[PDB]
Amino acid sequence: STPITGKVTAVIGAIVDVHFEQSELPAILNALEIKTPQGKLVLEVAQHLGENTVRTIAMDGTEGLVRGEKVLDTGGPISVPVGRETLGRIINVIGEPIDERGPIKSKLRKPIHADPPSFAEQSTSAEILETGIKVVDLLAPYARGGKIGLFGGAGVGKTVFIQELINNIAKAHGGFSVFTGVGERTREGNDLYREMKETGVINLEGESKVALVFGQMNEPPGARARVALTGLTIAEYFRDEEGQDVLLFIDNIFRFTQAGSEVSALLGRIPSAVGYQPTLATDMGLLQERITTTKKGSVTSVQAVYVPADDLTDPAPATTFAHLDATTVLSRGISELGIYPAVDPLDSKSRLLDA
Amino acid sequence: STPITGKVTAVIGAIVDVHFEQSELPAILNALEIKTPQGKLVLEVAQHLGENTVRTIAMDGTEGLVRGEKVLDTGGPISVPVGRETLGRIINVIGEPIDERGPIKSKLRKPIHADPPSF
Amino acid sequence: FRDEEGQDVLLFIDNIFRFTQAGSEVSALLGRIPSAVGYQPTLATDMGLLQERITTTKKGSVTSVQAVYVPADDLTDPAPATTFAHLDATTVLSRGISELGIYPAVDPLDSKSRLLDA
Amino acid sequence: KAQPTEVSSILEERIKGVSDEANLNETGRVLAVGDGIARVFGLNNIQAEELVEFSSGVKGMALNLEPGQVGIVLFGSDRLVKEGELVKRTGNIVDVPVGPGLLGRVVDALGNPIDGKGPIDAAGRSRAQVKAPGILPRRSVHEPVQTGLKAVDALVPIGRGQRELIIGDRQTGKTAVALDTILNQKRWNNGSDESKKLYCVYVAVGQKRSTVAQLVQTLEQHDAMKYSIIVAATASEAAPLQYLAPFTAASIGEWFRDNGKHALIVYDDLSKQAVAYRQLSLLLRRPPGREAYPGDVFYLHSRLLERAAKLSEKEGSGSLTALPVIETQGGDVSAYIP
Amino acid sequence: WFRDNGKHALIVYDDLSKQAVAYRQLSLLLRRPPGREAYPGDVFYLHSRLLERAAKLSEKEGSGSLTALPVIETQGGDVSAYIP
Amino acid sequence: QPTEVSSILEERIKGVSDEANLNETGRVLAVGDGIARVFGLNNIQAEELVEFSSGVKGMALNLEPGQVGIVLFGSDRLVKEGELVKRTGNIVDVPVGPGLLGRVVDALGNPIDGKGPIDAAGRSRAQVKAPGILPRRSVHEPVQTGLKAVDALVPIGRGQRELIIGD
Amino acid sequence: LVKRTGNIVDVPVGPGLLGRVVDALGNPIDGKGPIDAAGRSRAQVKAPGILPRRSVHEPVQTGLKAVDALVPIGRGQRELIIGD
Amino acid sequence: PPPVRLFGVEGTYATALYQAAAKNSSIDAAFQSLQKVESTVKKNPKLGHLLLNPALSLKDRNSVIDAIVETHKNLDGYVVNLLKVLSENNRLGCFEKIASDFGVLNDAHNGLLKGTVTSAEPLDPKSFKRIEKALSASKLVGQGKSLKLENVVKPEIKGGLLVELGDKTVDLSISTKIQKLIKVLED
Ligand SMILES: Nc1ncnc2c1ncn2[C@@H]1O[C@H](COP(=O)(O)OP(=O)(O)O)[C@@H](O)[C@H]1O
Ligand SMILES: Nc1ncnc2c1ncn2[C@@H]1O[C@H](COP(=O)(O)OP(=O)(O)O)[C@@H](O)[C@H]1O
Ligand SMILES: [Mg+2]
Ligand SMILES: [Mg+2]
Repeated sequence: STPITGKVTAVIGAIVDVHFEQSELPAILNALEIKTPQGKLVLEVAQHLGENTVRTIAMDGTEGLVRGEKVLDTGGPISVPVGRETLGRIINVIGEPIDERGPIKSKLRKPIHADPPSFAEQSTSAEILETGIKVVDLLAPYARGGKIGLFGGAGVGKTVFIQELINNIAKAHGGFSVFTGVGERTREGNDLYREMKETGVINLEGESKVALVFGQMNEPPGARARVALTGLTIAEYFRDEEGQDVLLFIDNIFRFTQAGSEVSALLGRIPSAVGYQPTLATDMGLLQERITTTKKGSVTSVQAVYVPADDLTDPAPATTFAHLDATTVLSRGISELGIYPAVDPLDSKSRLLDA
Repeated sequence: STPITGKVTAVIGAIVDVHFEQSELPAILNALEIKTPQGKLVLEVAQHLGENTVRTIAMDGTEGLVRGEKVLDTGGPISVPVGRETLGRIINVIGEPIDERGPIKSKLRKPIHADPPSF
Repeated sequence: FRDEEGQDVLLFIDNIFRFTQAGSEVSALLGRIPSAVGYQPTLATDMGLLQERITTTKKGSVTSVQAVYVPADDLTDPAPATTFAHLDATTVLSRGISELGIYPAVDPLDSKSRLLDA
Repeated sequence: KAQPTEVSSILEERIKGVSDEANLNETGRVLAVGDGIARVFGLNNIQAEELVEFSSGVKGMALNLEPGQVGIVLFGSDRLVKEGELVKRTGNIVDVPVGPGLLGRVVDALGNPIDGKGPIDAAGRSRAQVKAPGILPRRSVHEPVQTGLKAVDALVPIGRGQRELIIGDRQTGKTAVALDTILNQKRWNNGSDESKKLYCVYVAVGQKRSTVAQLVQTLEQHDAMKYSIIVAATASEAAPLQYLAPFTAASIGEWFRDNGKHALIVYDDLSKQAVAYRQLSLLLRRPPGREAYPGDVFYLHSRLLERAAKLSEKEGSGSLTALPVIETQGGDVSAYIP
Repeated sequence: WFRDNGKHALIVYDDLSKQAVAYRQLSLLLRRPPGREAYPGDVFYLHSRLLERAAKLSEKEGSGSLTALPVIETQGGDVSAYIP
Repeated sequence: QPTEVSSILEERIKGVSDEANLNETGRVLAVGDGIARVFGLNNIQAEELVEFSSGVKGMALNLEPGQVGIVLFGSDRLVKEGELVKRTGNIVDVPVGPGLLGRVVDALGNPIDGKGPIDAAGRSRAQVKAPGILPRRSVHEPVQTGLKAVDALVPIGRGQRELIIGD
Repeated sequence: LVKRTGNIVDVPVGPGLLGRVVDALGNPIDGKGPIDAAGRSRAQVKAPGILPRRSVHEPVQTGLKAVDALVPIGRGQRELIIGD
Repeated sequence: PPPVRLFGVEGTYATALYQAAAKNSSIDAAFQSLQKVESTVKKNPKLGHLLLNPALSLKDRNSVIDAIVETHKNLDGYVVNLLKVLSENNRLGCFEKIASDFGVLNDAHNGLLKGTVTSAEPLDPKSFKRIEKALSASKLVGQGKSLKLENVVKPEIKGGLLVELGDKTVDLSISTKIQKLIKVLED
């Protein structure tokens, strides 16, 4: 079959408009790969503008965008590598490894966006997860397959808590884990990868147990908005085909919803639902609903919620407060006293904390 | 009198756009009856968009409305039956008695948008 | 007066906020997309050239004395807030002291100047 | 003269049959798909808020009927619908199945089962949006129904047919009192007398599958799931699904109400219903009103909450009871929608 | 340039709110879709692209370091606004 | 209405139906408030430096099909509607090197201090991507700011992005 | 058909308006008869300049026996009356 | 300068075409081509629906253009260029309007000013001729131009006429006059 291709007509910042031919118009949430001199750039459709034109968001730096360049469709969403080979390698939202260690020869390749599990597949989790931390093992035990929330502000130690969780779980459990770095700092990213290398969870010359889905904030807002669902796709691929319990780690759900509202700001997306994003409910439920304890396996989603100066009035922290079942708030005041884990014994509740 | 008629062009929820002909455009606050299977629906005009089209507001639900549906112009504001026959009877905004007591046998129908008195 | 005459100019600009108000005035009908709280998008730039045209040069000096009408006594309003950063000496006439009896009303805290040096 | 005939003959092709064999009255071509919205030119015989098929699997409704394009709200994900797709009108206004088959089953805004236990055998199909009962065929709300919770039973008793509002903040236990009433109906729903029976229906507009699943699970643990009808338009589902689901449940309750039986509708989290309809209107070129909500959200809520009513003994004395909640923030019910 | 040459550099981003305001003016004049507090869309992306450049390079890259010191001006101490 | 009106607006206001080779050149349809709209420049890049006939530089941020949106590097007085515009063929850059030390420069690298010209070891792109994830090192060398409080309780290290947020 | 009157928007002005109630256009609405005006003045008239203006020195007797007296109004002041 | 001012995208193409024809001094050829195209559109009602279709693709719009162009073998050296410009701008749903403003431009310059002598009853042809000569000899927009007044039987007029000619109508209708005494009677 002839590759499906078109011409770029407009590029407004991170938003690129491409014109396609007759019967050549693709669907939304697809991949529009444009051969760029600075590597490879692919665009994802957000809405149809009519006149055989599609409004897209750049998944990679918009440097060098010229109207009329040949952009070829991939036949769907940009498939990311999924499989055991992805473990120990940082994978971005575009599937092109940023570790210069060779392409990930994954078993399969799944699109970022997929139908969430049906209502029957939904179930509750009532199994204890061994995290290796006394306070959170006793007072607020984790749920195997549930949605955990790691609240905390700035300088409280959320990301280090997440990486310690991955290390302890990998040491105490052979199930694979995935860490999506939505809104992840590059210096923090280098720290995370160095810690993963030094802790033995990531073995370059052997078998690893955690795959990074780092977001790399300096990429356009679409990458930050979709790294979360990329890591979620990795998690569900690990859960379904392998049939093992996996550990989904959201770097910052607040950054995910901020990036969603951001990409809404680039496009029309007239904010109506909460005020800053009208779609927020739709994609937020699409993401959260996809982490489900299906009959194949269980995915435990440990998301970190960043509250700026306790901005509970904003609907964004409350939306995350609605999803989770057990909280692990990391109030800074406790860390200022000397207990650097900073988890509040009285504010970190657990749903499954019962006799 | 000429048979003034229009064609539905847009249904903005409750708002309904109807396209008339030259000199057949009714004024605003003018009832525009449309024959519907669930009874009788009329629309009063509030804005004249232009190009022989007038924006109207429905007095009831616009269920089943189709573009090109014939719209009949009453000639003035929404005439409602008046007189002693309306006492003790439930009459809606349009004027059709909704008390399930039969039609109102009123000899007059004064328009709702009557001219207010002077200072 | 500063350049050609070489004299110390005592410029007394009265209600300089009206310049930004008129900029927003014309901006609404100029087709410009309104900025935050409805101000003109180009407020910062145009007031920047206007205020930077006032400076102490080698030829002379212009001692501009500007009074800024803060809308609703809200110092976070973009025009007075940016005028704060685009000005050396600040004298805030808070209403809370004006009605307190000290009608000079110079709030003794936000009224700051760069001359406060030992 | 021969050349005009030849060009008229050849004009039939090279035009993708947009005018020939289609007439653009029951079919059409989508100009562009947006955020749950597909603008399509044609459908000259389209009806107001009437269902339409996109020839892809997803449904749609022509809530807006602009002359240049028929604004259709997508009934599902907007991914599978593309610009230029051939659409076909269903010929009927948006309707959902109604009957006793939905008892002990799950449904959605379109009335289809989500858990997939089996096909729905509802005895009849009623329109999603029907006119409220008239002023005459109604009676004063007099049959009492016990709530279970003392704080509402002994202080603000909800009657059979009254549209009482249990309004609260983000975290106030509105769903808790709703489930309290649902489980308190078990005492009479396991009996024989239909007058004391109350087939309750609960809406899950915009609520994620996790919370709805936990609610269905804890409802099943009390063995009260049999006499309760559960409709769900989840957060993952599009905003039009969220907008329709309360109307679906309104039709479900009206089926029991017009059949002489007593039904309870609990319109859980109608605030996000209001925001979903606001999103649909703002995305449909509708003029914004107060708090950016369209002026017809009050129209929608009036139409929805007037369905639940106590009919006279002429209509079998069936009553539909409404218990919506409004998830206000900060206790400020002074806003426009509350 | 100093960072890639093995030298240590310190960059201070004074009045980043002014840059945000200038970008807002540019986007609003260009009829780009406005966002929160009328700010432009790709403003967080702008700030990230500007700030993530400054970092500490590895030994194989010369062991250079670029220290970023961004400065912003809050409106009445409100750190809950978009740019803050 | 047998013939409805559905058109909204089009950036083309002068029907020429001829003339070509406007890939590298263009004409300013509208200019004002420090921005300009130019039809043409088909082979121009995103925010690529573009030279006007009056000498004022520009940046191509908006690239809509009708025209390319150009923001002006100065006042709009010198640029008028219909003026010829030409591509510079390169993105905006800035002189960099050790000679920048001891000089005050403009945002474009022009020395505004007035103490002579500027000597730079080379020229680097203004919009340079951040360093990759792998070529990074943990921040361990401190930056001695001098003030006791910042040095002690909120220390700054080399390569660390520390925000000084204040009223 | 929309005929233009050929003149700027005007309103009757003069001593005959005393004792008469008129609309915005100046037409008699009280029904007491026609309005006798010395001339017609534009509804939109430029305000007097600095020199034509004079310092407010002539008092206006408010007759309120309140702060309206201790702090007066005077002839020519636009003294506001705010409140609910 | 074009003879009259046109506004909106439905009319900008018309004045652009008139300006182009002024350069070649072939206004008559473009006019005749436009009449032939709209006659062909009227000949096939389906073709008119084809033009008004906004969803019709670029290749399909081009094919419609080659259909309307192959007949008569060429409409004009420039109007085909305007048609293809409309195709690449997706403006085939307004060609009737563009022809309308081009015709208005044609009578604007060719001395064919149009008038609307509207009356309650159809105008008597003996009285019709009296109206033509007086206005033709008058100086109302008179610089050596012909006149094309046509009777407009409307119900809004109670009786009389409203002689309309170039932004000039006379309030000689007896309906407006009898009303004008009413408000002063209600003083
Ligand atoms: N339990 C801990 N043990 C040692 N150091 C910690 C611990 N928690 C936090 N830190 C330090 O505090 C810093 C917090 O960084 P990070 O967690 O990425 O940001 P935030 O605290 O805002 O989530 C880290 O650089 C880390 O060195
Ligand atoms: N009457 C009650 N008794 C005990 N717990 C309650 C009660 N009402 C609410 N809760 C608590 O509230 C939580 C659920 O709140 P929810 O009903 O979802 O609030 P909302 O109805 O505002 O969404 C439960 O965990 C439960 O412990
Ligand atoms: Mg962190
Ligand atoms: Mg609830």
